[PDB]
Amino acid sequence: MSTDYWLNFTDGGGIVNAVNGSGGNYSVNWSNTGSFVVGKGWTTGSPFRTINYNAGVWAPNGWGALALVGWTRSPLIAYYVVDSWGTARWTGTYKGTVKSDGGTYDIYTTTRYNAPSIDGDRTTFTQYWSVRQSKRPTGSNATITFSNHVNAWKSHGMNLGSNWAYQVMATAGYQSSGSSNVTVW
Ligand SMILES: [K+]
Repeated sequence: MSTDYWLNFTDGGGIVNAVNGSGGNYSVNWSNTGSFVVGKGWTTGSPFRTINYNAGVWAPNGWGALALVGWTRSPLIAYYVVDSWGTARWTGTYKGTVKSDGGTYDIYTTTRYNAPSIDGDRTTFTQYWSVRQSKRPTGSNATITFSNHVNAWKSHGMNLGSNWAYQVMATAGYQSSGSSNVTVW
């Protein structure tokens, strides 16, 4: 279905001027921030959804990421499919690769401790990552066939929970500046 969810989260640092645009469109102007995640998407994620997006502007300056971001409960797990970024070194436990939507992604797993989640301000949870091996071109219609990622993660025993929460094509960052404009459908 078309989008029905607006995510606008910041830890409070600097400027995160997030604009809830028409329909699935949004934009973000950010500068000297802390952590933040912003985007349009769906209230209930699905492992079978094909996410469409067009990033008309993608201009991160620092640690910023253009990524599908979502959650399950039962158990509580955060997941990320990163298509582009500014300056970022991907590091940590490495599980393999998945090919999807004309690209190849590296699979990582991490843990966050005493951090914000959909369940509270100080929670501990596993994170599943797909990170594109090269930055995806932007400005044209793009697809994330999320089922390919779910299935690849499953093949490494990285199972998602049964109670699906939000699923957003996000702009996220950490102590950085930039601008983005993304339409999601
Ligand atoms: K709006």
